[PDB]
Amino acid sequence: TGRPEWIWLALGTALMGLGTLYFLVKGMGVSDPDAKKFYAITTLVPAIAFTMYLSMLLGYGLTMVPFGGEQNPIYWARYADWLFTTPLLLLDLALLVDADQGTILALVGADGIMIGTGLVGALTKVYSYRFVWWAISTAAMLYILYVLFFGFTSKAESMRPEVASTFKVLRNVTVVLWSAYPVVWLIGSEGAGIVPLNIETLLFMVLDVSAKVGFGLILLRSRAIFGE
Amino acid sequence: TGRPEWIWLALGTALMGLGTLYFLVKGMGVSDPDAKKFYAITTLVPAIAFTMYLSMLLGYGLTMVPFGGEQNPIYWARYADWLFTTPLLLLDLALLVDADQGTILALVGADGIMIGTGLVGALTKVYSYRFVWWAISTAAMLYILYVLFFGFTSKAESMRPEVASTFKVLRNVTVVLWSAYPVVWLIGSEGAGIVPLNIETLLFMVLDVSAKVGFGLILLRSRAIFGE
Amino acid sequence: TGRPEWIWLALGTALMGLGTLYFLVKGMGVSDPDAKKFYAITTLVPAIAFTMYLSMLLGYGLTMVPFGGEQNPIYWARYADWLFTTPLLLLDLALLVDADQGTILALVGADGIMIGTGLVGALTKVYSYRFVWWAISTAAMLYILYVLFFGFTSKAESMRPEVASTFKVLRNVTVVLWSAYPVVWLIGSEGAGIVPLNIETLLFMVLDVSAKVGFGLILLRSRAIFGE
Ligand SMILES: *C\C=C(C)/C=C/C=C(C)/C=C/C1=C(C)CCCC1(C)C
Ligand SMILES: *C\C=C(C)/C=C/C=C(C)/C=C/C1=C(C)CCCC1(C)C
Ligand SMILES: *C\C=C(C)/C=C/C=C(C)/C=C/C1=C(C)CCCC1(C)C
Repeated sequence: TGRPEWIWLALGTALMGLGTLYFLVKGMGVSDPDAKKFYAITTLVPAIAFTMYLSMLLGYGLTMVPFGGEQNPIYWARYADWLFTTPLLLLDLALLVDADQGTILALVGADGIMIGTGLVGALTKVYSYRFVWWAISTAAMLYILYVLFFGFTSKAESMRPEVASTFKVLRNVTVVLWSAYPVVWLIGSEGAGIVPLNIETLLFMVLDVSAKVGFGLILLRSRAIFGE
Repeated sequence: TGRPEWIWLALGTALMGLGTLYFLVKGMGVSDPDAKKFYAITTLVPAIAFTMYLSMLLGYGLTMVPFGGEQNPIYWARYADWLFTTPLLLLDLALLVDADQGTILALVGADGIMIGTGLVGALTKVYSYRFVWWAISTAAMLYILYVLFFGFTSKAESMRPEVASTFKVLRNVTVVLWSAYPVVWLIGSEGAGIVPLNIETLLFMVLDVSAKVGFGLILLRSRAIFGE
Repeated sequence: TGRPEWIWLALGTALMGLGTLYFLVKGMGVSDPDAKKFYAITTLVPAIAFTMYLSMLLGYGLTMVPFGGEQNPIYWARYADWLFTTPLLLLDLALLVDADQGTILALVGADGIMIGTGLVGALTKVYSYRFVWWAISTAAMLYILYVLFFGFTSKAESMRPEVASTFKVLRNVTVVLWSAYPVVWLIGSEGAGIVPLNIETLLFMVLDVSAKVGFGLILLRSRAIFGE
């Protein structure tokens, strides 16, 4: 519970906060309208995660959920972070390839379902039911990945070269990191409990920084964000 | 409480889920940008309701509220469904007639107030106060219906013929179904308690499927969704 | 707690409600597309505050929070009001100067952080931690004010004259009123408790009406809202 994993929470808080400041400073030197959208979106991601990481570190974003026959510590603040940051990350990818509003809404909607059902599963009191919510959330995640490959990948190409390769790298990064979340949830304290909360927190922290800050570094360092 | 009405909840879950899949498959054959917006919006509606129906069926979206001198079972998950699905349905209507952003914001805002105040009323502990919230929510609903007739109906016409007639039918469907919700709430467990929760659940399920799936069928089967 | 301050809550409810109706009637005489956006945004602000003021008056938007060694009455409904009304007010300012989407997202995001962290601080059980959240929220507020002066003020000018002067006055009003909120929070029941809840409620009510209704009056009475 709220002790062993404090170091990963403090490290996560520090890393999000440092990334936010870096992106903020880096973005000061920005005039291009479109480059500005990418900077605004990308800087807000770590800023939000920073606040939620801090809430968990201080104990606010933690709650106890009874199931399986025990009082299980559940960090609900994560979902609070994910509800806003994941759609923003998807927005960066969509703006990059200039997706139509229809596909953007589909991605945002699928993302809301993924995080929402993930939260319902995290707070469910009937053990077996938790995995039903996990499956539904996972289906929503696969839909998103499908759109990113069969509804996006085919358009980045019909666009500028630099936009295509940058999108391809960010797309690959997203697919790899995002797919790991359901696995961590399944084996950790929220699911089967095969991995202790301490290790679970460490895993999400590494994933969260790589998806928030790592992702932002790649994106904000490319010329794909400027109007040619 | 959480037993007799299980069948309507299970039927509702199944019907939303089937509608979502149908719209998903049907939309695979879609290239037109605008047709895509209508499919994305319309498919997300049943998808959300599906998750909330399931949460109620499993018991997660149910809570007890003390008032009138009793512990009353209240399915709060409904509001959670309504908060997102009603504005999306209004968006379908607005896109159809190509409404201006000003009117869209007014509708979305009025809708948020309608659902929000409806939720406050559902969870209020002072019996008489529940109806004050019901009245305010009902006023917000009338505003929406007013805009749909005196701020929309007059524009669908100044547009394409097929757009006008389709909008007219969907407009009529909406007015009829939506107006029934406050009545059901008033006579059911949330309000006067003249109708038992069992029958109340049945009523909302029939209304919810007709407004979510029935509405989508009419819309997604018309040529009004394509750019001529 | 829920008694002495009832008059300020009732006065606040009445003033928001009257402002909403006034703006609604005033806006009936509106055809211009852009003028419509300003009316829709501006009328929704008092409408939302009206509902939240009423929830506090009736006792629904009030909760008890343990900290410092006492059971402290906290009106959480305020944040619920602020989460939606502050970004809408910022939207009025942004539309006025025709800000780019990038800056709009930055303002909305910073605003969400400001209100969200303010709420976490309001509900925090560890006294000293409450001020950590206050500081973070205050930093987010300063960012917003910075953008309004160094990212907005310089563009209203490169626009129409009437737009510039109206923006300047609304900008000034915002800076003055918004800066007062963190001070009231710090000295009131949410913070140091130097000022009683009764006086705290009075202060927020005066600020809330001036920022919601006062602000709307200035804006909706200017020619800057019309397309020349
Ligand atoms: C903050 C950044 C990212 C990329 C967060 C991503 C989170 C997910 C993709 C979470 C997915 C879940 C699934 C598919 C099912 C179990 C519950 C989760 C919400 C962890
Ligand atoms: C899911 C689809 C629809 C069309 C849901 C509609 C819901 C309403 C129009 C609810 C309205 C309410 C009112 C006017 C007052 C009592 C409380 C309600 C939230 C049920
Ligand atoms: C309803 C209208 C307005 C203008 C409300 C404004 C509210 C704020 C600017 C609140 C700011 C806060 C800060 C900076 C730190 C303490 C907590 C608050 C949420 C009160």
